[PDB]
Amino acid sequence: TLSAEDKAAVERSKMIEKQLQKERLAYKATHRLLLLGADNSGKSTIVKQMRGIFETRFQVDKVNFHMFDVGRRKWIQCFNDVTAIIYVADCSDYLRESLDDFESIWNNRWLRTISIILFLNKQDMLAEKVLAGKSKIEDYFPEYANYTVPEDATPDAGEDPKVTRAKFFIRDLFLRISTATGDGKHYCYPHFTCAVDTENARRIFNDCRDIIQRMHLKQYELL
Amino acid sequence: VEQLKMEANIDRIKVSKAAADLMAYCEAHAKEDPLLTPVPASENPFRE
Amino acid sequence: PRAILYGVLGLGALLAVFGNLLVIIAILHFKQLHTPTNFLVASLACADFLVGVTVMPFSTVRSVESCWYFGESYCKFHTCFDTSFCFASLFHLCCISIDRYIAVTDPLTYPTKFTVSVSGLCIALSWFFSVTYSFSIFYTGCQAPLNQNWVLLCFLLFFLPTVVMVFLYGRIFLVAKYQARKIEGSYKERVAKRERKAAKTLGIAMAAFLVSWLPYIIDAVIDAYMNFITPAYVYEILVWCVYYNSAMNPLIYAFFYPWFRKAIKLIVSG
Amino acid sequence: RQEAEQLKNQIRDARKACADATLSQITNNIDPVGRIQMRTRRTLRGHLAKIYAMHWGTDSRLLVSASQDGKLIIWDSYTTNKVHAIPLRSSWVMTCAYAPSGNYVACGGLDNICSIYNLKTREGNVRVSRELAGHTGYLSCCRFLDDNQIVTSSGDTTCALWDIETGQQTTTFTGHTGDVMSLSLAPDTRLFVSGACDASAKLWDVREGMCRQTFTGHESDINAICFFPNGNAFATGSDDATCRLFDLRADQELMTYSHDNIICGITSVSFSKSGRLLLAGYDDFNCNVWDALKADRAGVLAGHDNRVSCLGVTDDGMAVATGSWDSFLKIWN
Amino acid sequence: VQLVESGGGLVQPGGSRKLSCSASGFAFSSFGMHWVRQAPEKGLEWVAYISSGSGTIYYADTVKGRFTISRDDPKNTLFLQMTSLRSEDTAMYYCVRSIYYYGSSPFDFWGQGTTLTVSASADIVMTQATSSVPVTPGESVSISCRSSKSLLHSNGNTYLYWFLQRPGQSPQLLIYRMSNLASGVPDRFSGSGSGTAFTLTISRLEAEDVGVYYCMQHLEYPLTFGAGTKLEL
Repeated sequence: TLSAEDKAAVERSKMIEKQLQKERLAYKATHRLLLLGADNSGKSTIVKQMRGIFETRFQVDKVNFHMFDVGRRKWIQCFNDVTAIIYVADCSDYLRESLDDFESIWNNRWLRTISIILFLNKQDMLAEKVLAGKSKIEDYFPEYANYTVPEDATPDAGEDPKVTRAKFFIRDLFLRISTATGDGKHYCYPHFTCAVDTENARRIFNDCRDIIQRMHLKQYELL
Repeated sequence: VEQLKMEANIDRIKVSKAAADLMAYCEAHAKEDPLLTPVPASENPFRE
Repeated sequence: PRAILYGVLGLGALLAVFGNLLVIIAILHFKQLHTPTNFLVASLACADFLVGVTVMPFSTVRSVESCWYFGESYCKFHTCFDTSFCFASLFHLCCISIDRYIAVTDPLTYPTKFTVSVSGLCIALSWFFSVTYSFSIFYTGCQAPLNQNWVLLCFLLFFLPTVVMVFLYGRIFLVAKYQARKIEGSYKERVAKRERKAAKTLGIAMAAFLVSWLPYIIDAVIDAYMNFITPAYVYEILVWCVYYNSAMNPLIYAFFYPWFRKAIKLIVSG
Repeated sequence: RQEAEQLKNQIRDARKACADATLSQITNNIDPVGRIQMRTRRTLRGHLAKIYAMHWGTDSRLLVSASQDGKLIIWDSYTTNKVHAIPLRSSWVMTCAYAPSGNYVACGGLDNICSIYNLKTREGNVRVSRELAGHTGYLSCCRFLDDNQIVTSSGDTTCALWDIETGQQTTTFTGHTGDVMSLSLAPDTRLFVSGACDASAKLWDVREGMCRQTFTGHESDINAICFFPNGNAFATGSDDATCRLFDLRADQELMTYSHDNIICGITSVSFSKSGRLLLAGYDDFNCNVWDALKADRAGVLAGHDNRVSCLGVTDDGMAVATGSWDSFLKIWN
Repeated sequence: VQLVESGGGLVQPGGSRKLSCSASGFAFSSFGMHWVRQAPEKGLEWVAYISSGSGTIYYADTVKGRFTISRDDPKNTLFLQMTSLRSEDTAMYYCVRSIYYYGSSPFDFWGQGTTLTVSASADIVMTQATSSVPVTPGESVSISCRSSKSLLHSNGNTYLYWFLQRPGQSPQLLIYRMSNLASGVPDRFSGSGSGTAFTLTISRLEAEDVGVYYCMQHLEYPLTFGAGTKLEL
């Protein structure tokens, strides 16, 4: 009951469906990363070293990810199918702003159920900042003199205990604000990174290799 | 400033008259509305 | 005496012909289930259905009455097909286990390596090996046991999948060990309320495989080596265990998970 | 400031005087429509990710849909075929327009650009015809007036009426406090209404380009807006789970639609051909139909697994298409 | 849009040939292709058909198993191989392009054609009523055609095509599906029918309306052109 033209119409439609299926496959093996951040955050160096809409198409270990920056209450609805977000915050300069912002992002309705990666950027200039004495960080949060790191610190370099306490107090602030709510829904992954250092890519590779594995384990009913 | 004031000086009419006009337009085309009374399954192209 | 061997022994045929085809229906009909990992389950349900339609209804009363009332025109095929179909089930399980392993030890490239071609390859290889072994061991030459030449090859061919499966499930358990530790932090009641689920889930499957497939082959190997006691009444339960394995084979890997359960509930209902 | 308030107190005072009766009392004698049933007839599959916009055709058989993977697809609504499948340059697109003449298709999104594509070329491909870029926010609606005139409402508090051969703005519209959300043209072609994230709706003028009126009865931002078939009224739907019917000659709110069981916002509002049914999208995996006169529920278009992000009723009123974030378009009769 | 043929000439009986139609100026891979032949003093007949993607092929009942057709999209050229050349295989050939979706215009462009000379069935039948009509400028023409079976389908489509060949040029499409104008044709022409009796009507006549008028059907794939009708001034 199909004419000589309807058959060719349906053949054209099926030839289009082929291509659509070819695209759907490749769309499932790609991981998308929304990039938030503040004005003065050193996101430029990171996106240069990995490379309106600002794009990044880096790949690692035969897997490809696509990073995108925006430019917030209106267009956050779009970004909820991403794997995770690489939040960047400044460290070696005054923070109450940034904490606020972290606290608003972590509780957003369209950004729930998504893990957060958290780079504390530019630590290299925190080493000197506390090397110059004066009033480094204590004037704004009068608890640095009163907070003491435990013996489980295991510093990577151990060049100065002072910078160790300085790092760990702000890291504890961020970790606290992360774990003070959320019902085990998502998890924060903090890191100490600078501008100069080479690899914040593996770090992103090793991360989101744990999130999808955890999801996998929860689906298969063994977690 | 002044523009907003200037702007609010224009012709109006009673609410009941406009509601009656809207009701009249709604009644005027009732018999050409497929979504009110469904068509028998021989005139639409989405049969079956 | 009382036919108490009817009910129990006959609670598997029904469940392998009524609870088994529903898996194929719910795997062909629905849409988010066409996935290389749900083809290796449909194929296994097909093998179990082939067993439960042919062998079990014919061998059930036979084991009860102890007399042959069907003729020798099918007995040959009864030996030829059963050793193909039943073995096929085992040959499926190995592959499924590998599937699970590749989903946990490597979650990024899992869609890019477990494609439909590999699933079809596994199905075809398992079916072909089972049928080739059946047609070369039994067809060429109301039943009789094996000689002292093919038992070694029937033993090694069983031990290889068992070793692969136990190793892979052990590695999966070890991987699930160190991510119930990181998530918590350690609380003793929290690294033990989380570390029990995986143990139970893997133990159920491992037990259902081993406790059903071990005694028959162990007893066969002993008799062949020496001391062939082999009482007539002891050889029926040995084969009924391997038969009844399929009575629950498509309950562990289908009814356990939620989505398959929901599909079955929808299909059984309106 | 005192002069402006003077007027503000006075306009309000002026308006109160205009009202003489409500809508429920007059339309009591109007018998309720009743319960309405529609069933899926087609299910258009092929969109990878969530879809944001759709728009019917003038012939009432072809339609166009836009998704977040960078895909426009033109669908034949009878035989479910796929006439055309066009890839976009920006993966984030919120709007699509299908020309009244059937020759052009329009798209736009975060890219700050509106693209006009030529359909009936002399080959089997669809290529770019025009690239309008004069905004600094995200577009949320663009509509064709003719093959030459297009009106686009943007997030940078501005609505522009363009010219397509040149590619430059011709008439700019300003006056909104927040970013503009939705827009709809009048059947008489002379006027159009706009709605932005300031709980206020504003009429405009095509030729002169001035805000002729302004309506405010909402609490939060308005996500969707559409004209009544007559051309002397329109309706809005906002984030506070409410629909409002606004009038042009009376310059006053007419009627509100809301029930205590709805908490989610409204994303799309559309009218039937006659103007007796109001189809409202939602975020609670639903899509409802209201009696536009008596303000009652008249059925549910349940069947979606996610939020309903776009709605479109055909010109002759024999079908309604509904999109969603589950990436499946549903056609209802 | 330009289709140019290559091949043809004088050949011996029983030999084989290869003709190649090359396309340059449009998207080849979205178009189906046909070959159509014309006798030295007769009308047009259909020879073959190949789809887009090579997923469907048709031949004529006459030469069902003697010719082959194939295309090279990467090379962007289509061709056919011809074997066992009979005495009827002397003609001149064109390659035609078409596209099929909702509302398209098939057979909308014809090639130039090349000549091949050889040395020494339930199908719809179209009848052209008048084989010659005398006309003068500024009057009406009422060309007619008759069909063996009603060409209208259940949906409503008709599948009637009108072609007009000038002396010295390939045919051109004027009307497809009996009622729709072509792209670059004036509004003078019109077409109508009732399933079997089809009419092409011209209101005003100019000096470029001189040539032969052919019909065509597309309902069942073996498709037959028709004798024609000659117009002279």
